[PDB]
Amino acid sequence: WSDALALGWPTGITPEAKLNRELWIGSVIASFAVGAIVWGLIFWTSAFHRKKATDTELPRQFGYNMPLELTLTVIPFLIISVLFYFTVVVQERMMHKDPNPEVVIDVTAFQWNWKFGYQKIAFADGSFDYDGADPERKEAMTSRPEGKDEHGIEKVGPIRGMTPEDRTYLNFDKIETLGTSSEIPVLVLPAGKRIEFVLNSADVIHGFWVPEFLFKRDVLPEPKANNSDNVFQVSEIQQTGAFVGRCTEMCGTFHAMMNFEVRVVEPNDFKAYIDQRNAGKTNAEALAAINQPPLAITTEPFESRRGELVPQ
Amino acid sequence: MRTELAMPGLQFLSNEQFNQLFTMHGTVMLLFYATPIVFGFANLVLPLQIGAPDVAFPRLNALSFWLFLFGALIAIAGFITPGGAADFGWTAYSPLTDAIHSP
Amino acid sequence: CSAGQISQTTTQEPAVNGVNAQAGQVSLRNVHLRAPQQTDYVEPGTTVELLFVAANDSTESNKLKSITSDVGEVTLTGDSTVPADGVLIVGEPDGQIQAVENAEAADAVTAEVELTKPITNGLLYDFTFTFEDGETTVAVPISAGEQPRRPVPPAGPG
Amino acid sequence: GRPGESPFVKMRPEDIDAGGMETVFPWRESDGDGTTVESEHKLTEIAMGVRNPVMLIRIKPADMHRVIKRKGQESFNFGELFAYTKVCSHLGCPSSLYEQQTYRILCPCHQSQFDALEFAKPIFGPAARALAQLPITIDEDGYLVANGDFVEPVGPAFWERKS
Amino acid sequence: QSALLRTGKQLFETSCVSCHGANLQGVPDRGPSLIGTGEAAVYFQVSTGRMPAMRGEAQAPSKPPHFDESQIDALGAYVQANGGGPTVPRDDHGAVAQESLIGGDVARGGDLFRLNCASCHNFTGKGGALSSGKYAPDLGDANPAQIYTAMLTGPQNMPKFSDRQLTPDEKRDIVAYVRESAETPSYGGYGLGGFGPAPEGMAMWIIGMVAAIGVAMWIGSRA
Amino acid sequence: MHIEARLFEILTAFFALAAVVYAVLTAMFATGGVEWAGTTALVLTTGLTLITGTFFRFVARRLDTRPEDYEDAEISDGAGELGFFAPHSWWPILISLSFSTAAVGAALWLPWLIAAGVAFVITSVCGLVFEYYWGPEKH
Amino acid sequence: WAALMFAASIMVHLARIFFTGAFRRPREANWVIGSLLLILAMFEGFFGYSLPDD
Amino acid sequence: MSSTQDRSQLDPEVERHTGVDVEDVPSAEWGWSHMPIGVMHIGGLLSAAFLLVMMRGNHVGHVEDWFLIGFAAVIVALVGRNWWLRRRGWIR
Amino acid sequence: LGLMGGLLTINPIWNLGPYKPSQVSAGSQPDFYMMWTDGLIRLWPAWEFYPFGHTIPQGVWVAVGMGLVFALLIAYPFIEKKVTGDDAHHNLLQRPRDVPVRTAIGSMAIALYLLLTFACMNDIIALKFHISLNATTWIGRIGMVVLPAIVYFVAYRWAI
Ligand SMILES: CCCCCCCCCCCCCCCC(=O)O[C@H](COC(=O)CCCCCCC[C@@H](C)CCCCCCCCC)COP(=O)(O)O[C@H]1[C@H](O)[C@H](O)[C@H](O)[C@@H](O)[C@@H]1O
Ligand SMILES: CCCCCCCCCCCCCCCC(=O)O[C@H](COC(=O)CCCCCCC[C@@H](C)CCCCCCCCC)COP(=O)(O)O[C@H]1[C@H](O)[C@H](O)[C@H](O)[C@@H](O)[C@@H]1O
Ligand SMILES: CCCCCCCC/C=C\CCCCCCCC(=O)OC[C@H](COP(=O)(O)OCCN)OC(=O)CCCCCCCCCCCCCCC
Ligand code: HEC
Ligand code: HEM
Ligand SMILES: CCCCCCCCCCCCCCCC(=O)OC[C@H](C)OC(=O)CCCCCCCC[C@@H](C)CCCCCCCC
Ligand SMILES: *C(=O)CCCCCCCCCCCCCCC
Ligand code: FES
Ligand SMILES: [Cu+2]
Ligand SMILES: [Cu+2]
Repeated sequence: WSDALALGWPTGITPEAKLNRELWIGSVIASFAVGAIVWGLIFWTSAFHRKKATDTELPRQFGYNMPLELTLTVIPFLIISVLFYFTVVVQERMMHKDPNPEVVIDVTAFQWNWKFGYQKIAFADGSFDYDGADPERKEAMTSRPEGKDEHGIEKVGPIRGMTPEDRTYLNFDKIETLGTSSEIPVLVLPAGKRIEFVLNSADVIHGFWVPEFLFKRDVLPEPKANNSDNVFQVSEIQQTGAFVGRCTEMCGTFHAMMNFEVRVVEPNDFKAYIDQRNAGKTNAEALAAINQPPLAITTEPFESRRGELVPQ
Repeated sequence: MRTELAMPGLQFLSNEQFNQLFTMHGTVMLLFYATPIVFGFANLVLPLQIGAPDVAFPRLNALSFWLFLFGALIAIAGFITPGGAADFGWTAYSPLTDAIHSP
Repeated sequence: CSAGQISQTTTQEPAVNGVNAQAGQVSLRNVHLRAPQQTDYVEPGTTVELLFVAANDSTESNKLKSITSDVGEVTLTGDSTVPADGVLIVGEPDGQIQAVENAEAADAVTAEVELTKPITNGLLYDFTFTFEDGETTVAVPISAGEQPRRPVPPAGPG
Repeated sequence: GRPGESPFVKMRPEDIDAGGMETVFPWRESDGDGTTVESEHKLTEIAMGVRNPVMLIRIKPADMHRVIKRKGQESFNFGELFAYTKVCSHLGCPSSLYEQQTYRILCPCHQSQFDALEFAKPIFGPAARALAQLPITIDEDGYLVANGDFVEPVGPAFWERKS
Repeated sequence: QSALLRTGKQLFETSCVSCHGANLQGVPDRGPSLIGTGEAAVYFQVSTGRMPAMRGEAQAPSKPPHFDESQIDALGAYVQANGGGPTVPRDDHGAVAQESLIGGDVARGGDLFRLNCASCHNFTGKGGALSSGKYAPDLGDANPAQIYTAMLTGPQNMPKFSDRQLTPDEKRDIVAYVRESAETPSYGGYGLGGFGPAPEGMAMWIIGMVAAIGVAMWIGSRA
Repeated sequence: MHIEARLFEILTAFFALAAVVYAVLTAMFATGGVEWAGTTALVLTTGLTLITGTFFRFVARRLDTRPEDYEDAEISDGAGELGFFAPHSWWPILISLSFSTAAVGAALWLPWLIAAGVAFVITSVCGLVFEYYWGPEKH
Repeated sequence: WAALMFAASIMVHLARIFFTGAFRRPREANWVIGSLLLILAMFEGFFGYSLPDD
Repeated sequence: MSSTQDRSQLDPEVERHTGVDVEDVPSAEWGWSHMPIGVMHIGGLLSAAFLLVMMRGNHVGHVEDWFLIGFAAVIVALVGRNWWLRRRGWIR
Repeated sequence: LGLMGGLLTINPIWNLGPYKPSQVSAGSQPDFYMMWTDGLIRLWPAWEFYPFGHTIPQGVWVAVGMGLVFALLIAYPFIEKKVTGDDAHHNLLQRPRDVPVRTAIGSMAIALYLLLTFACMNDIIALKFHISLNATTWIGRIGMVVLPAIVYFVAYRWAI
């Protein structure tokens, strides 16, 4: 009954998703109760037809029932206040911001595909002395001594001394699981661990959704400069396997082609995968080595052809 | 958009043609059908409902209609252009709207 | 509706002299012949080089590049099994930068052909590139990579 | 564009590259450079010839398989080189505009497009007759030379035509 | 350069692999392969901004560049190393040459422009229309390196002018003519755009004819 | 105009409260301090309603109770000379067309079509404003 | 510019006369010769702006 | 008040007794006011025929032909509606 | 005229190089008075006839069109008098509204002329106002039979 009444909510795979789904079930229960009573009122007053027995006498013509107005304007306030308290306590576990993440994934989301960096891994049980790449971050400070003019301008840069095309906010890593248009990216994560996602976008605002996480976040170009908390954590992921992930914003033409996968494997499988990726190997090769299908099983790559009726 | 979404494949629409459709469908329905028709009903009966003979500035409300009509048309005019209408959705978020994106 | 399923921009080949042969798992790009000709034909018995880039499409690999020979007896000096989700660059197209002081496997799989048949610029000559996956005729052109105009003799009015 | 001296210079197939268009003229060895007075009149005649200018197009080898050829013009092309008259078949303006990756020779005067891939048949605009195709080849030394003459009158049509 | 190649690769991987697939091979029906395009093609296209392209349409429009000169050079070097092809001109120092591309002869440049460029662009480098939604853009924004590289690599529906077809001296002359025609003030008043008949007729009908009709209405009497 | 002014006074009170609370709760408890966009928008919509309400209150104090404001007001009380309401006019459509020609000139960056649309707009606004003041032609 | 205004004013005058009916019974020959005049002006400007070989 | 009424005697010469009437065109006597409906019907039919005939041409395109078909169809529909209504006496 | 000769540039022949058959620009328009003939050339749909061993190019179509235009313009007063029946000596003009059919016909003719004039400019219209050149050509082709009818109906009703 829970699945049917959840209105197509995928049963969460992380405690945050489970709790959010429970809140959704409660909210839908309350909303359906309110809807049932109001629809009952409507279909009941629809029984107050203009009966032919009604002689030349109009109805009571009352209007203006102050006590009833007060009752029906105080009860909704209490209902929404309870909903708001539950919403606040649930939202509290939206990003606990644990200062000790077990694996940090640098999620760059560029124009019409994804890239996952594996910025840092530090298992609480004790393992994975791994880190990201501090180099490769090259600024674009246009601090030339002189511009077109002869002297005096000594222009530093448009914004904070930097040109708009800077990409210093973008952080890079040694292990990059870039997604090609013909090879859907598969971010592999260890099951049972705390996984932090540091979200960034290369070109345009867009979204990052894992329907099984019951949570999405907008990958912004420069979240820190935009006053956005791009980074967000997931306490755990119990269920293993591959879970589709969509882009949940507007990106451009190929916005529906940004589907990726999150493949939750066992911690030992993640050990083997990261070791074999540190060794020169692609994501598909590492998946095959750890004996898991290399290509995204939940979603095939979209046909790069612009449509069915195009003549190939 | 609905005919295209009936089947999983891209039967007859391209990605950007579809993107233009919900952009203009969203804006046309809101800004060229919903927001200009409240003043359509207001101009219809509001002077009647308050007992007035006409609106305060009856040449101005005439200008308002024509600004609506011609303003609406030049937004629809994106279609006749080879590129098409606006790709970005009705919301028209910032980075996707700048000259770099959707030029 | 120039943006429909059939749009000009998308269906455009690269503005390069080399032809493209997508047939087979490995895709051939910018496949041309460096055959500097001093006259109408490149006479048989002269060695001309065969440029192209073999890009692997699938990660599951087709790195064999068995023969890729046709009329001309194309030979692959420094042959290697490069294509694994990557590029095999047989030669150095004019303007190519080595990208590092050293090199891997000496020459990067340079393909050279002893013509055994006249060829001239502007004609298309069929080459059968055969990987373990399959074989494809490509109809390679002749490209003058970056050589400037050869001075034509001044004309004496008559 | 040299002002006056050696205005016309022999040409070689290698000079053009795939997706390239070059305007060429009918130069004879006797029509040497413009240094002499005898020359610079033959050369002026060549330049001012209404039906003289031709456009040499290097069809991309990838798209060479989309080429359709006219009756009696099948061997006119030299490999991937196609020489079509610039004079538009309708009212005779040059059709100088060329769109590569579309292979469309557009005429600015009245917006007529000819499909260079096929024989240069008009696929839009007022023009109804295909542009005349010049037979081309390479002589000794590889220089491009016309392999004959147009098999049809090349300018715009008139009453006494198609026979 | 090693670091230049690495920077070009990093920019490529997060900019265009969705439509010029990794390994520089083209994505079928989204973008052409960049093997053989060369550094000149990358410089022209990205600097003009056409390449961070967010639609497949009749023509990729120009736009503000998404990369600064250093990143343009990085991308160009990456593409040149992968494919190998034409290279953008550079001056003695190493920066992309701008003034060095101004050919000395302007009459020769104009003749070549009219024979080859004006065919579609204009008499003086204003824009021109093409078959189906395409158009030759105005050249007044392009800088000498951009003009030279545009000739060197036919960007889109534009004939590719090799160095053999147009010796770098001829291309320099054409660049000089383009810049001169663009930066030259209209003698005789406001050149209404650059197209004679159409802007001139509109200006007649709007400026001269409304003036004449208004003066006639002032002088005469309505009846 | 007591109720007309009091409506805007209530709106001003609410919008001032919203602006103040937003500014405080964004200066503290926000990721990057004051938002500076919502804050300014709320402050200046408070200003919008404040200007309108202040003018309405000034007018309410300046004017005696109108029949419209007066309950138990007979129709004859307000019966009289209503002012000039513009009859038929074709200047609004011309103003709209001129502004549309300026707007398309702005969209398609055509300085010449902007310049002309603006001229067009000036001409049509002049026509609309002078419509009922152009004295008889003097020959 | 005078040629352009000449053509434009001939066109406007033709509009005036046609719409006000300044051609019927009398002045019909005047309209005829005016039409000839307009055609001559058109071709005169055609030869004029064609005069400087351009 | 500063306006004088106008007296006009224009020379008249069809006598307007058949065709259009002042109730339909107030200035019927002052100028040509009636175009025979057959003229407009045949003009619309020939315009539709011309639009359809322009489909035959040297254009590889197909949206052009479809636009011609649509415009000719609406023209023919308008002409047919007008003719039918006038046949029945302007009914439905 | 002097102010415009000063302040506005007309026909910069120096910009327009010397005539050479091999050279051309994209504009290629005549002055606005011949723009309607040029637009007729552009719009007419490439209909050519080939009698026994002969050709009848599309130029004859536009030539006959111009001939018809001039013949109708010259012979309108006689056409109008034959149609209506009025040969009375008319010295008092009639307001265009007072003659709905003639003002409608004149509006239709002006609409056709404007359509042709802008068809001749479709190249620059397409270039500046971003509309595909084929779209502009076919807009002209369809309009030259649709727009005259629309303008006729609108002008007739407007006069009434
Ligand atoms: C009433 C009588 C008065 C007549 C007007 C007289 C104005 C005199 C102006 C002052 C003297 C002459 C200046 C000549 C210097 C000069 O030429 O002026 C250009 C400007 O040009 C523009 O943009 C236009 C800017 C907008 C202002 C002018 C608009 C006036 C129009 C509206 C008048 C005609 C009426 C038409 C009515 C339209 C509505 C129809 C319904 C400015 O340079 P620029 O901008 O950079 O030109 C680019 C090269 O650089 C670059 O290479 C090249 O490639 C190009 O891009 C070129 O534009
Ligand atoms: C004087 C103007 C008034 C005219 C009045 C007459 C009104 C009737 C207009 C008739 C419109 C006809 C439109 C069709 C025309 C047609 O057949 O062409 C098409 C392009 O469709 C379109 O956009 C249709 C756009 C239609 C919009 C018409 C807008 C009317 C405007 C002009 C009215 C405002 C007038 C302003 C008056 C100003 C007053 C001045 C005082 C396809 O070209 P293409 O681009 O090559 O498409 C290829 C694919 O097909 C292929 O799959 C794919 O592979 C690609 O190759 C793709 O390119
Ligand atoms: C209300 C109607 C609503 C109709 C709405 C439909 C909108 C969908 C249109 C385009 C979508 C993008 C596809 C873009 C590609 C086109 C699809 C295709 O390939 O369809 C097959 C062939 C061409 O084959 P081709 O390969 O293109 O090559 C060809 C030469 N080489 O056309 C056909 O038979 C089938 C016809 C295809 C489109 C024709 C539509 C034009 C106008 C319709 C009516 C206008 C009415 C005006 C009223 C006054
Ligand atoms: C589909 C979106 C799109 C993206 C984003 C894009 N390209 Fe392209 N690219 C194309 C298309 C389509 C063409 C051919 C048509 C054109 O250029 O207009 C092309 C062609 C090119 C060319 C010229 C090829 C030639 O033969 O002249 C270069 C150089 C190039 N791309 C490099 C890049 C670089 C570098 C980037 C990232 C900075 C990039 N592109 C991003 C689609 C794209
Ligand atoms: C009768 C109506 C006339 C019209 C419509 C007309 C029109 C024109 C036009 C548009 C030009 C082009 C000018 C240019 O491009 O700079 C021109 C050129 C010329 N006109 Fe006329 N003209 C007329 C009468 C005349 C007359 C009466 C003369 C001699 C008295 C004349 C002599 C010339 C000359 C010599 C030129 C060449 C100028 C040049 O090449 O720049 N025209 N004419
Ligand atoms: C008979 C005359 C009256 C019309 C009769 C009923 C007219 C009914 C017209 C059905 C039209 C059906 C179209 C089917 C599309 C098709 O299958 O081809 C696809 C093609 C490839 O896609 C395009 O290229 C663009 C398609 C979009 C058209 C944008 C037009 C926007 C108009 C604006 C510019 C405003 C103009 C002002 C117009 C002002 C008028 C307002 C109503
Ligand atoms: C490319 O040039 C345009 C692509 C747009 C294709 C989809 C068009 C949707 C239909 C728009 C309706 C226009 C108004 C209809 C008037 C009856
Ligand atoms: S002159 Fe070439 S199409 Fe008319
Ligand atoms: Cu997305
Ligand atoms: Cu995105």
